[PDB]
Amino acid sequence: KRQVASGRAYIHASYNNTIVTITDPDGNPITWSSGGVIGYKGSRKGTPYAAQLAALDAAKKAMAYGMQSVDVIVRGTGAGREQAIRALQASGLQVKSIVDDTPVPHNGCRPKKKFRKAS
Amino acid sequence: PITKEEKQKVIQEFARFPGDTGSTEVQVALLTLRINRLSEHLKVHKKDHHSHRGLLMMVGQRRRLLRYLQREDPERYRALIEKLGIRG
Amino acid sequence: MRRYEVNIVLNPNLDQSQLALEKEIIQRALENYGARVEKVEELGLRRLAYPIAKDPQGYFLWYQVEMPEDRVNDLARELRIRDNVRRVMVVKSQEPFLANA
Amino acid sequence: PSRKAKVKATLGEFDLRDYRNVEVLKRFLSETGKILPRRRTGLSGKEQRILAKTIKRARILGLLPFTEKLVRK
RNA sequence: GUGGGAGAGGGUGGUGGAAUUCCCGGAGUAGCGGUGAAAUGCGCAGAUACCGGGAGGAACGCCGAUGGCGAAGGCAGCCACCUGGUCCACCCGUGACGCUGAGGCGCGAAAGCGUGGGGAGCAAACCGGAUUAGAUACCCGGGUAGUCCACGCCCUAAACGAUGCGCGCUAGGUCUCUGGGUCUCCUGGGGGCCGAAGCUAACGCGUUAAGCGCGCCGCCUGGGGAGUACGGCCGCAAGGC
Ligand SMILES: C[C@H]1O[C@H](O[C@H]2[C@H](O)[C@@H](O)[C@@H](O)[C@H](O)[C@@H]2O)[C@@H](N)C[C@@H]1NC(=N)C(=O)O
Repeated sequence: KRQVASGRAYIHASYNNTIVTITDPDGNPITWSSGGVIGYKGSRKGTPYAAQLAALDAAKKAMAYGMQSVDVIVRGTGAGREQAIRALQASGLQVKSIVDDTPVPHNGCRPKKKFRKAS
Repeated sequence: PITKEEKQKVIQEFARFPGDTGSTEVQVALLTLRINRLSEHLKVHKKDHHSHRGLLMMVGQRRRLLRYLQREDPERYRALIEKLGIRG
Repeated sequence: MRRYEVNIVLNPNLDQSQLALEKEIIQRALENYGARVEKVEELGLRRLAYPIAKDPQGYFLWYQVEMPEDRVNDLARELRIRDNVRRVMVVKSQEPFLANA
Repeated sequence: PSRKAKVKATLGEFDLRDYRNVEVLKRFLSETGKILPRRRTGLSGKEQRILAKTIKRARILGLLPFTEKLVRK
């Protein structure tokens, strides 16, 4: 009920759940999906499948808004990010371009224990 | 910083003679020079401990040659100090 | 005194006037601190690797002054006061170190 | 292997300290803002170290990036 | 002394970009988050994911090394000013002016103490979640001191090369940082590995000596009891010697 055609799809990977968000050609999200949006309740939400679904789902809702073209954005590394991309590739929307913008501190906040013990 | 001129002057000033760029008195002068500047630089940056070591060292090096100056020739010592205003 | 290089970057939407207005203040404030120019280069507009102050372009002003070092840290303050002057950077002029030659 | 070519070899003489030759330094950057490692630059211990600062200087003067999104993946 | 050089050596002022949290606006749902599973928590006063804006603290990717500097503790965004140590070349000046160094004086990581300031992230204690025979832990969510700044104090440590300083002598091979040369190689200083002689209880050491020697200081003389007791000195206290 808006008609967008070309737009951006964000892919947000993790070691606890993968989540997609589709936005208008300027960041304003149209539709959004995760693994939790689908069935899966916990650990499961991780998996590339959980991810895959999560992708197609959002590719689906997006279509209804006429979505056709999409530029891929991906933040993070985790359980089946790729599947999501491949999911969106064959989901139906045409894949303009895949691109990673995962956030990387040029050394700012002290990560928490759980992630320290490196250097 | 200390500038060649600022420096050479001090030299020429004390140099026991033409061309002398090493006579104890020369040495002593120049030191004292640096020393003072350093000291100055330490009247602030009081937390620049490191430099002060250098200082400390200079102060030492200086007081060595001097003690040698006397031993060898008392006069040139009195004469020098007085001319540098050392001690205190 | 030591030889330097005053790099100034200011708003890229300044009409002919405004521009030369700032340019003056510079040319002026410089004198105040002993800033004796030896030459300059005007590259003007150049797309930035990144947006600076929202604007994705910048006008470039490069001076190779010669002034009292004990006042270099100030010369900038003053320049930095200009709301159009979005970038200031003075560098000690160092002979060029070649490579692949 | 890193045997594509050394940015240096496929380049002319250039002052490593000229924090403005954006058409050159540009070469020393990865497909990201990142600074190519000696293995690539081709430079030397002293060089790479200078070319180091310069690419930092220019970065500030909005000439060179600090990072460029990755394209593909 | 003259002339070259390299560096995260120190101090002050300044300043850039990434990211986190928070705030605002936009757009947008039903979950997000987290784990080995989970739950505590956050969300329809609408969180998450996303774009834009703003604030604030801390730190400062890539370069970054197997690297450099410093007496040690220790030091890395960029810039400038103030400053220490240092090497190389020339062999120019002084003329043995040298080495060590009881006590002293100074510096001295982390934590910790005083007053003030600051407080993004992290997080003793503490608060809940789970695990388990229990778990005053390990895992998960929060959370105070503190961690950041100033002045002052504390001064200890696997403060380790666990190897005091200084000088001479005794095969080399190779990698590296850095300076000088007539620069496919000679020459100087530094960092590594292998290794002659020699040393070593052995491991190992080996011109970066744990080798052959000289000088000078520090320290050891069975384990536990003890770094305790007593005393003295220091300290706001914790405590330290
Ligand atoms: C379920 C188990 O969970 C814990 O043991 C886990 C083990 O069973 C496996 O799931 C994996 O090795 C995990 O990494 C282990 O932590 C440990 N708490 C013992 C538990 N055993 C039982 N719950 C049970 O036997 O029943």
